[PDB]
Amino acid sequence: HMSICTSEEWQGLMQFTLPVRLCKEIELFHFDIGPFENMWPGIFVYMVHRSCGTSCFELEKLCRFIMSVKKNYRRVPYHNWKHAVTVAHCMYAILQNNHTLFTDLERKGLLIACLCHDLDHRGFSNSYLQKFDHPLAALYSTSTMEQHHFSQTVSILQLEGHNIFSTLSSSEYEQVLEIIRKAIIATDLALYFGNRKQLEEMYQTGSLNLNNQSHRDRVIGLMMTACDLCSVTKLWPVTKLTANDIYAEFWAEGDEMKKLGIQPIPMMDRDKKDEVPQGQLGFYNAVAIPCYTTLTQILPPTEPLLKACRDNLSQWEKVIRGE
Ligand SMILES: CC(C)(CO)n1c(=O)[nH]c2c3cccnc3n(-c3ccccc3)c(=O)c21
Ligand SMILES: [Mg+2]
Ligand SMILES: [Zn+2]
Repeated sequence: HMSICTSEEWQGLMQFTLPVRLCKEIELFHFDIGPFENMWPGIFVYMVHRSCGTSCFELEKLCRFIMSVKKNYRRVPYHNWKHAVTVAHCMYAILQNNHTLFTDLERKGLLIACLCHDLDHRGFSNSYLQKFDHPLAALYSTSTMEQHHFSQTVSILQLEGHNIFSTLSSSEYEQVLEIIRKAIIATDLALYFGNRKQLEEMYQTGSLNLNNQSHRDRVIGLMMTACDLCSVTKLWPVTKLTANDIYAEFWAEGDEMKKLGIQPIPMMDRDKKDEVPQGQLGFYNAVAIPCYTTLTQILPPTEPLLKACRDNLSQWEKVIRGE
């Protein structure tokens, strides 16, 4: 079952007007949604209307969908409503800078998938649920949470007056639900490493073709990872604060493992905070930097994401050195 938004919630969203000061700021990659909480659902409406159109979705149905997605996001330290809008904004920025490379159906599907990619996240990783035999792990063997996030997306759409894709043709509706499915599954970090390695091989050899559906799905998959990790592409104080939020969620998972007598990995151990800057260095070198490097190679206008990630790596390197 899903939590439904109140009549006052979507009615207020329909009446929302985005300030002219922000419409110029929202187009840039390094944009931080953080200081505009009350404007987050309205920011998404504006983003949808600028990427797709003012009549792509019925304004009533769209406002109902957004506010109901918000209510189904848990009050965890990182994988919350704030994360969803940050991921959706990064997708908007990528789509805006490479608009014609993607179809109308893909732009609509990817912005919706981004807002729904971590729906009903309980604050626990896939390895935790699989190790401690959580009901979700029995229902989904691999990409546990990601398979659950897609199921919750379908459920929100199945609600009365929430089906934003009902006006699409049967074949297009089937296509948008498959774009969303593959995009949400791609946010499982375990799948990223193999996906980036294949794309690097396809790019280097010059065999990468955007007309090829298998290559298209791989590119979209990398875009999903790049959006999911975009907190590493913000200004250093924003990046620094977001790191505290994800570690509060990692440490809480470790605290749960400790209650069962199992010692977590240093990254999930709050008694091992000193190892966080070195752990961050490893994450940028092996995960973040290669992601944005490959993304820049395939989609050159995404270059500012790699630059901002490199700037934050240099900042973590200054922490280790003592500077
Ligand atoms: C990008 C972020 C949040 C920056 O603070 N970050 C980090 O520093 N370490 C990690 C991190 C470390 C280990 C595993 N996953 C991580 N993810 C993650 C979590 C869920 C789904 C996909 C990726 C991050 O976003 C992240
Ligand atoms: Mg996720
Ligand atoms: Zn995420």
